[PDB]
Amino acid sequence: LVSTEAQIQKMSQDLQLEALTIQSETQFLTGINSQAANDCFKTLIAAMLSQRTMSLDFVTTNYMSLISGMWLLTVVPNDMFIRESLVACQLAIINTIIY
Amino acid sequence: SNRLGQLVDLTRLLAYNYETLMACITMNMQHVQTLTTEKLQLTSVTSLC
Amino acid sequence: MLIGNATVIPSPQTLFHYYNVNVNFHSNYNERINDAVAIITAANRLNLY
Amino acid sequence: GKYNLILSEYLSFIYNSQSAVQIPIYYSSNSELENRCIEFHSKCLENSKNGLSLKKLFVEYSDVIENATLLSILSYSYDKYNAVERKLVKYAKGKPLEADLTVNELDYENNKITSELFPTAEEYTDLLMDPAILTSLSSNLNAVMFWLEKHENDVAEKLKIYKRRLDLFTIVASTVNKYGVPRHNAKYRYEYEVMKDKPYYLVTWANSSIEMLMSVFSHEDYLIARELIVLSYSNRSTLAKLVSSPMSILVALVDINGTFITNEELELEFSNKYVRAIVPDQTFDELKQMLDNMRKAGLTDIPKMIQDWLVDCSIEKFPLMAKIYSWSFHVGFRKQKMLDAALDQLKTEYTEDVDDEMYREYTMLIRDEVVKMLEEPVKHDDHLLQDSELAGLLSMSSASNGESRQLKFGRKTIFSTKKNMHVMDDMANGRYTPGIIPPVNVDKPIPLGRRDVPGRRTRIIFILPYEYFIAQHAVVEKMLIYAKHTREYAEFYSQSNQLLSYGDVTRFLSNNSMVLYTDVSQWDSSQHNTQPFRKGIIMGLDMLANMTNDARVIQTLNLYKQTQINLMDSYVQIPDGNVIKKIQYGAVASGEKQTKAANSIANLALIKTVLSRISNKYSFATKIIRVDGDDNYAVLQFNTEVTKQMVQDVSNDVRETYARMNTKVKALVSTVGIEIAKRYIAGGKIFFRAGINLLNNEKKGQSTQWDQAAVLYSNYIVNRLRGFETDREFILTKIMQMTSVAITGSLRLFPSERVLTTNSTFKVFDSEDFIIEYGTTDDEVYIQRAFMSLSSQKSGIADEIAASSTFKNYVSRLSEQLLFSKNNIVSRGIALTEKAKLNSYAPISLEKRRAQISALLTMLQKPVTFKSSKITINDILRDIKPFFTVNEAHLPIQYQKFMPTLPDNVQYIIQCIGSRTYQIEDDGSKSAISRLISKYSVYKPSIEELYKVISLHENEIQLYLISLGIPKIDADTYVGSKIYSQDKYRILESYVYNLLSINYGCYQLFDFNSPDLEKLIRIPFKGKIPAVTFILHLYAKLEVINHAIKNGSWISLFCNYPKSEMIKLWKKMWNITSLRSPYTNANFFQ
Amino acid sequence: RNLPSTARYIRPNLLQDRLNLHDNFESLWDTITTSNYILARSVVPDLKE
Repeated sequence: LVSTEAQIQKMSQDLQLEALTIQSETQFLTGINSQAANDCFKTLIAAMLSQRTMSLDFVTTNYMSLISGMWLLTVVPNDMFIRESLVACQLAIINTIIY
Repeated sequence: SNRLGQLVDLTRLLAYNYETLMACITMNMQHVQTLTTEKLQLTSVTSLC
Repeated sequence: MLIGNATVIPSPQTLFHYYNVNVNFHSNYNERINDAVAIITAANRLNLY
Repeated sequence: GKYNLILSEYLSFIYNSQSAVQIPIYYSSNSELENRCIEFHSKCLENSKNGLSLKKLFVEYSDVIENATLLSILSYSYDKYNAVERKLVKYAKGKPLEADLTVNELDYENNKITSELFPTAEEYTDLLMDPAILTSLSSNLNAVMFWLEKHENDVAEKLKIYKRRLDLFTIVASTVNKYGVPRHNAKYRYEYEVMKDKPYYLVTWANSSIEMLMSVFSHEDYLIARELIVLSYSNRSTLAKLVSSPMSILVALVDINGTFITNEELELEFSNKYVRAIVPDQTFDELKQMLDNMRKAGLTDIPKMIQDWLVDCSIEKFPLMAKIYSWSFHVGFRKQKMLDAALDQLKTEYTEDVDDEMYREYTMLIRDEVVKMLEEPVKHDDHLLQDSELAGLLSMSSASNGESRQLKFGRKTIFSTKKNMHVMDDMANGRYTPGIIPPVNVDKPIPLGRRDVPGRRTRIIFILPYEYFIAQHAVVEKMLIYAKHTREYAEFYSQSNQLLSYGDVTRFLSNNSMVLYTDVSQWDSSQHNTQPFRKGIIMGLDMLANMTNDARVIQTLNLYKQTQINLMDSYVQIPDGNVIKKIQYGAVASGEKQTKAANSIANLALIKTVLSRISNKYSFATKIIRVDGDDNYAVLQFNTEVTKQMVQDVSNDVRETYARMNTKVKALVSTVGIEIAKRYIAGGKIFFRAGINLLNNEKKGQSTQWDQAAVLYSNYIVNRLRGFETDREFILTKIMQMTSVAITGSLRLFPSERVLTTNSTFKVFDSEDFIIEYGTTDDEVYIQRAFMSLSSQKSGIADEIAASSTFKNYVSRLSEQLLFSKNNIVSRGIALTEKAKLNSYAPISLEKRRAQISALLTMLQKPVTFKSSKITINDILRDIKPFFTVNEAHLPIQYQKFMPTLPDNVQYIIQCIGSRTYQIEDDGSKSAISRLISKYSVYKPSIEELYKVISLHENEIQLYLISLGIPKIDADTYVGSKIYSQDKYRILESYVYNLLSINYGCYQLFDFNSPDLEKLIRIPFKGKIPAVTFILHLYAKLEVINHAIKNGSWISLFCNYPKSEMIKLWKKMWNITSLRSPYTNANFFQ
Repeated sequence: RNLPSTARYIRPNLLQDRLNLHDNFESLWDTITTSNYILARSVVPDLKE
């Protein structure tokens, strides 16, 4: 995998979330680590094989999570996701990014 | 936008492993909305992508 | 004079808390009304003077 | 006017003899009456010097006895040795106490006999139980016994107190009379020859037990005291750590109904928010195990009080816990050995199984933080970085205590620990070499100091050379400047004089949020403060060096870098008897200019790194992070409502994700509460720790018998505000016995209330607690004018040191390193300024202060002085007072309680006016005259000195500022701008505030900008004389507040002050001659 | 979570005031309105900034 500290560097310094402060919102980056990427890599495959319905759980402030969720919805089907969380993700994407 | 080829690669790899493990199944793999539901933190997806 | 660039939205959990509180008060109110009305009507229909 | 009666009764009780005679001395501001006082004096001395009865004359001169003001009382009584036992035999008919050697882990931490531990005196040491205080056990016993005697006939609740304290003192005195009293020497030390046949830890136990039993007012207090006094006689290493441990959990059990919030350093905005307490189940098992250990040690009643409270977990019965939390720290210090106390820290478990994904991110975040701190000044070429050497060289006085070294200033030898003096020494002998940073290795390991605090572990302190300070100074000051406005640094985020003392937790507490709080005080030997911590800073410095073009700055950066290189390998001198150990310790501790901000950085990065791993299993939004030294807390909010299981799993995940970095922790997660070193919260209410031992200190300072009495009264005030209340009469007895002075073997003097309670450098206490007193009278004015004439004194040691050759060389080098060609016009100013910072060296301060005390005593003896017109504060108040008029008012209750542990009168004030919301300069730092000094230096100059400087011509202001390191062009510009006329008022505001303890004690807790206090203060406006209206409103506020404190009721005021007096006072404004002692302040936040 | 059709739930009685306590029961309405006031204070957000 990519060394995390590199991505932390460029993500942190171009997003510039610290300058975005409300004024206590310590907007440092959150989980980019390893042992989550492969956790997802296992979760997705095992759920599609098992046909185990899986839900989404996010925070709308982290618009990067949603920018990645659109990839998820692109490649992984939609009938795998419970409709409520699917709708929530799509709706956050639209009301925040698209429209 | 600038993770383009890497995400192409990821998608191909994921689909490959999915099909090669599908082949090792014997019971009809049927689709239902179950009672309870695996969680998925999108931060893991951002970590992967 | 002390205000600026600071929006505050009530969290959904505060809303749900306030709504369930009001629901429970209202339900208690109606239920106990029905109790009292039942005993009053019953006393009047059993001639308890 | 009652203190003196207790003095008289104490004297009558202690001496009791026919030969014991008692001799008052008086004074009066009226000439004729003064000559009558002189007469009375004379006749009194004669009669005493002729064995005649004194009680007869007291009637003839009744006028002097009624209207004149007392100073002091003499006492003629011979040795009469061993009277302590001759009193004490009666209070000791109970059974003495038996130790139990199988309680403490070690052998010498048991309360066994000295000869069983130190057969030879050559290996004896009183340092493991040294009280380190200039007050005797016999003093304490006399005071306790006198209290018991005067309260020997009351029949009320007072008697319920007396029986209890009598039983406690019986428990103590039975143990003492079994062997006897140790006798103090002249130095208040205890030699081998008295302790040779007695238990080693009897003295500390005695003092602490006396202090506790003098602080018993209720049944539960009696239980606590009886349960600690009898167990603190044997256990002396595992007691305060025990009872003080469950508290961290109890705060996580109290439901909030009503809250306080913070915005900016003292702002508040309460909330009627209700929040429950979602505590998991396993922490109850933890608490149960803790109480089981508590019972296993031999504690019965105090588990019961902690057990019966859990049925309700109410906050009204909760102050008991807080009371208990303070009863643990009044048992004493665990003054064990340097070695075994270090080995609490010097145990290491370093492993090649931790992540690298974690340490690399950690290092990088430290690197980035360093660069964020230093990017702007390194780039814009700030003066303080270029001339970092000279900056540190001026600010050496604000440094740590280097290792003792033998100096010589001409024809003496000195063993100073002050690093400025080291620099002065090394300049002469060619040894001054700031570019060559010394190593710290096998060839030259580091000494140690021990930072102690009861109920906790002993921390260690580096004692370095004087190059490290000089290197680190400027960069760390710029780092601090960055941290003044950064939210996440709770040791520094303020508006240039305050700290976040009320905490900033309660903003985002809710049913959906939780908070993880964590103690980080053991993380000094840890594997994450070694190599990665240092290398991150080195990397940041490399980046910054490539981010500048000037050379002085790059040199400074390379020196700070090399300092980090050398601290990466660091050995530690630690004795053990005769031989000396030196241990590999490549890690972090205090004793450095860097430790504080850098630990804050590293802990911040650490928590940012860990907190991105819970995200692998939870969705949360980090709302706030705070780090202050020995604790840190992060609040975090969820997409849903909180449960017990999420708390449990979050805590376990935090613990294990710290373990992945090889980092021990007691992870603590909650929803409403925290506990940290300096404060703690339960139910939306801030409490504090009242753990200040009075009769026992940590180490031995340098102040006199006198000043320790002021320190003891200040600590009494603090602990009282905190909750821990001692009987004030005991404190007054200690003050008189500590201000008592021996003029001969049998003559002894005892000052009075009107000497100790008067605003000067000799103030000790107040006649009514929580209230400074001023003077409307002739007499207080008279003695204050008199004492100001005497405060100014000399120190021959300083005079002879400043007249040697090394001092001259140091001044010359300062000059030519700063400016030249005014060798007799400014250079003398800089020498005169260096004199101001030699006084930090303790023997100089002792010479000067003992001289002041001697000058005081040689006018307590003889008659009094008129002092020649020198204006002071009471001169002003004398003139302001006769145009007031009081009337009874009635304010309502509309402000909320959020510090329950206060006395009810202070709370009534808080419950009627507000709590403070701003903070005005106590040090006059924001003044535009001070923002030059805070730009080119750190030096304080006291507001007395600035208040004088502004009163002078526009010429010597320039010399005085240039003498403080400032250049000439900016000083000239300050005089040309005419900002000092714009700055007289700020300086005077701060001066008057410092004089009257408005930012020191109870008055720090009060809102004087209130609308509620103001409507009582009906002073009409005149205009164009700001000083007068300022002081008038201030003095009227103080009147109202003091009337409130002492009587509860409220009053209004009114001053239609005539313009004539406005103008007559306007000129007396900037000619005040007054001064107040540093030792008298009582900061509620320590 | 998806909930089955095996599940059940009870509905509260939220029928409005049958008593008209805002018609000449002012001492009771004072208490009711005070209760709702103080409850509402507990859910208005604090002005964070």
